[PDB]
Amino acid sequence: LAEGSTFAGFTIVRQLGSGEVYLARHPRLPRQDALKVLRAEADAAASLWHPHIVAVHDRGEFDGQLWIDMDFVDGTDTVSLLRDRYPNGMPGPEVTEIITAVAEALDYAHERRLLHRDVKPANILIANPDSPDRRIMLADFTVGTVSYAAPEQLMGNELDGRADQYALAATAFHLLTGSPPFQHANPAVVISQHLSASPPAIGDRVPELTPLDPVFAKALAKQPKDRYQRCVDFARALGHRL
Amino acid sequence: LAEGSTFAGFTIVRQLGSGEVYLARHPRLPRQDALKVLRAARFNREADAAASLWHPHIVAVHDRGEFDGQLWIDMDFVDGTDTVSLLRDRYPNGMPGPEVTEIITAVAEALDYAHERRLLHRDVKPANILIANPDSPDRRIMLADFTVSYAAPEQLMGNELDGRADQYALAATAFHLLTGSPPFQHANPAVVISQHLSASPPAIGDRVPELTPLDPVFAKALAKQPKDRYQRCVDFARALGHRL
Ligand SMILES: O=C(c1ccc(Nc2nccc(-c3cc4ccccc4s3)n2)cc1)N1CCC(N2CCCC2)CC1
Ligand SMILES: O=C(c1ccc(Nc2nccc(-c3cc4ccccc4s3)n2)cc1)N1CCC(N2CCCC2)CC1
Repeated sequence: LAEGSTFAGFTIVRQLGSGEVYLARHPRLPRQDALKVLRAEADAAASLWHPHIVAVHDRGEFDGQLWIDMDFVDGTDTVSLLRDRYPNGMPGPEVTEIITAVAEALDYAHERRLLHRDVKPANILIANPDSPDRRIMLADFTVGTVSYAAPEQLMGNELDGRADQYALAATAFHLLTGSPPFQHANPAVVISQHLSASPPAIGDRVPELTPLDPVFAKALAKQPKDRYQRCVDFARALGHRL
Repeated sequence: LAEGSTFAGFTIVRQLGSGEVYLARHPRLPRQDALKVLRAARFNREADAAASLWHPHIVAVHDRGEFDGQLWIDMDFVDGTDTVSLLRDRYPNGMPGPEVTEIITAVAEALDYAHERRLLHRDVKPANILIANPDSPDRRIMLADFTVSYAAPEQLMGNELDGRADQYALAATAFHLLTGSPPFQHANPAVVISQHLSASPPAIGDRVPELTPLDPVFAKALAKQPKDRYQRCVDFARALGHRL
């Protein structure tokens, strides 16, 4: 609900997402930033300094609305790259590149006792995808995207890094095929499959990818104890077969 | 200046370097930033190039402003060491070859990236080369701040600059990192300046015999005429690597 508008000195350029997120020209510096705005306290994002995690510049309050100024990743999210190219799935080597980059960001955040809690294709941005300056970034540190949420997180149990691993594996499944491991119009059904349904064989969707079956079986395990120890271990197990 | 003082909401913690640069607690976010402050040209200080640059080896600028007539730049604080402190306290006679190729390659990339976008650093030196978590897997080489020891002759003369000026500085920096001292060392800055302008670039082999093979590399990168240097900073970084 703002275009060509001025907000805390920022000039609104485009809507980027929804907590509504605008592409905005900075009041003092000649560059474009991502401005997240509230209508009616994630300091952790400022705590993180990683080449694959979107940086926060500043936070504030303008006319009762809380705002976060952060880096703008000038490219696409993996959702759009999936729908406009690769509707049936991304090439294996490009997925290992993206998942490794995000695995590192998450492992870094985990070592500092911070969980992302919402890893999904829409939070994986790639600046200049077809350029040498190509850069993979992780952003955004009731029925939301239950498509990638780990069962223990849905149940509201005590979390660790292996919750984000599940989400990353669910994300990777989506990127390689053209759909998440559990697809249904009814969120309640998706939630129930996360909790109770055996994780599906990726080979049953894309025959060429059968070798990865035990990899997704492991990373999408119901019990966190049965997954990989770190996200890069999962990313490496992908690489080994792609 | 005063440690524990408030400047534009930032709490000053210590001076990091010198444009004096302080480690400062951010007014609103719970983290430490590098705050660069000016005393008394304003247009020049508004080289808004640094905000234009977004590279994994270039220190990020968050914001710029004016507090009681003093211009300030809020930028990332690289929690680790500069290469100066690494030389003084760990490797007084020079750093290991492989570690220097790592650092110079990382900085060469940052500079080559900035050059392709028509932007020059203009002050490459050991104190602007930071390494966060040096001894950790999270190790990260950063070039910050986008003394005549490293300045190229054309830059000292105030002539038209190109990327090859920063190359000279990077090569002079690499010489220092490898040997313990810059290519031209003298208490009198005027003498250092004169050697930059007129003196044949020294043989790195004449300081550290093991490094004789790099002689033509530094001869080339420290050339008087920019046209006689490498085309890109990574070409210089690669020529180092080949012989280390
Ligand atoms: O591919 C992208 C895209 C490009 C760059 C960024 N960058 C960028 N940088 C930094 C941070 C963020 C974000 C952070 C954040 C947090 C919560 C929700 C969304 C977001 S987006 N994004 C984000 C997307 N788009 C096409 C589809 C999209 N949609 C929604 C409107 C019409 C269709 C609009 C934009
Ligand atoms: O090893 C360091 C060091 C650590 C972190 C940073 N970080 C950091 N981050 C972000 C930006 C910057 C800089 C910006 C900038 C701009 C101009 C000149 C130098 C710099 S350094 N630095 C810079 C140094 N120090 C050792 C002692 C040194 N003493 C002795 C001699 C003088 C004072 C200063 C501190």
